Amino acid sequence: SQLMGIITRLQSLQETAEAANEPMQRYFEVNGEKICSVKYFEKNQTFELTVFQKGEKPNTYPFDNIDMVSIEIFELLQLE
Amino acid sequence: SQLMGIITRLQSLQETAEAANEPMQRYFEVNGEKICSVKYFEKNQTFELTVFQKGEKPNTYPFDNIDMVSIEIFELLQL
Repeated sequence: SQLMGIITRLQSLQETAEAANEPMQRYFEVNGEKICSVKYFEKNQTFELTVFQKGEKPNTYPFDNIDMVSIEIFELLQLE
Repeated sequence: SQLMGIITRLQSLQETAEAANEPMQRYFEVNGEKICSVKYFEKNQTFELTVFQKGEKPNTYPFDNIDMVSIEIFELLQL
């Protein structure tokens, strides 16, 4: 399912960030368009979600739980 | 599992490719030795696998499916 796929990607995202010992990020797009990007800071075990809006400065939201950031991303992609 | 790791690396290979509208590449190894290499073509939707053979030109093989190539890579590493 889509949700399964988002969680996997976020797990490998943190996994890759811990090894590189530096923040890492990726985008989630729907139909070729960037809807949001997530950055993992191993300065804890938190995710920072950035939500794009045309002509507007993007908004960021912190999350310390992978399941909760995944849900937010999912609902965000659902509204397309 | 080892296979899952190959899949997710390729998933991001493909995805970061469509983050700047340009191809992307990656190596897969066993004990520091490069076994094969992969490149993805966004404006194409294909994965190109390059397999290495000492003292010879490498063979490239196209794939339009991430699962197909992930499998091909896994079996190459298993050897």
